[PDB]
Amino acid sequence: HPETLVKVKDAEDQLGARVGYIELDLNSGKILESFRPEERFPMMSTFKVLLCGAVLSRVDAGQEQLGRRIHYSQNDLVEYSPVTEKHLTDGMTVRELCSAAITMSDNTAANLLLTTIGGPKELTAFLHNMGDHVTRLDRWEPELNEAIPNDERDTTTPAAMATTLRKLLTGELLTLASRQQLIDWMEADKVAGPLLRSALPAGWFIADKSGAGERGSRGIIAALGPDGKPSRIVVIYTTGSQATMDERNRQIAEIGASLIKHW
Ligand SMILES: *[B]([O])([O])[C][N]C(=O)/C(=N\OC([C])([C])C([O])=O)C1=[C]SC([N])=N1
Ligand SMILES: [K+]
Ligand SMILES: [K+]
Ligand SMILES: [K+]
Ligand SMILES: [K+]
Repeated sequence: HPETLVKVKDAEDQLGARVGYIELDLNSGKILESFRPEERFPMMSTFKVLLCGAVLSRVDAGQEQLGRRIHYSQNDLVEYSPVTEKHLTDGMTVRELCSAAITMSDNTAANLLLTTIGGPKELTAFLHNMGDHVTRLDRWEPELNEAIPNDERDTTTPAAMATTLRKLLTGELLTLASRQQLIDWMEADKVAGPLLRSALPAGWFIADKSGAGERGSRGIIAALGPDGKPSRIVVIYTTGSQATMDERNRQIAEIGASLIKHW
């Protein structure tokens, strides 16, 4: 609704930085509303959903097992590893690592998972091969969050990300049981509460993944809808703001309040 765009563009004004926004119909793929939808933004941790998509694609292909155990150690740990730092002695399974990566945004979990598929370059190849000729991962944690102005490394566009998320969650790309496991990880959350979830009515479904990086970068990808069933995808990104985390969070939550009101 154009009234939601009143709020999106106000966010860009208030944050002093670009905002990108997409609302898509999940079933049809229709673009319901957008703003800077084909401009690049840093993915930040929103890539972790894509990553676990690529992992699940390998599982489906008999190239990976969700129960396979990976052993790691102190030196592997990178900044912000709230789950993996607890499991050095006895390791974690691939499903446990995707759970940690998506539900907690654990950064070491993401690196461990990235290693399984061949690194960033292979995530990019996976994306290209599913018809996303835009999104690219180039680096590992921590550097992929650096959000350098004009850098295309580690970026997506709102439109590409929304399209790709629709494919992963609902297309023949993954088997049913696996696309369900991807959305189930996304339904769990300990870190995106201040974002769309804070605006979500009782009884509604959401499956999401947030991101935060350098230079004010912040974002979220989500599938949401009423009565326990998702029916739209929303993607919001911003980069370049000098605002506080709370200020960026609130702008995203206010975009969410608006898109709910005008649903
Ligand atoms: B992902 O974008 O969710 C991973 N995020 C990070 O590594 C960053 N922040 O994460 C915490 C520590 C949870 C936070 O307080 O937002 C991060 C990377 S670079 C930067 N300035 N913040
Ligand atoms: K429109
Ligand atoms: K170990
Ligand atoms: K221990
Ligand atoms: K989530």
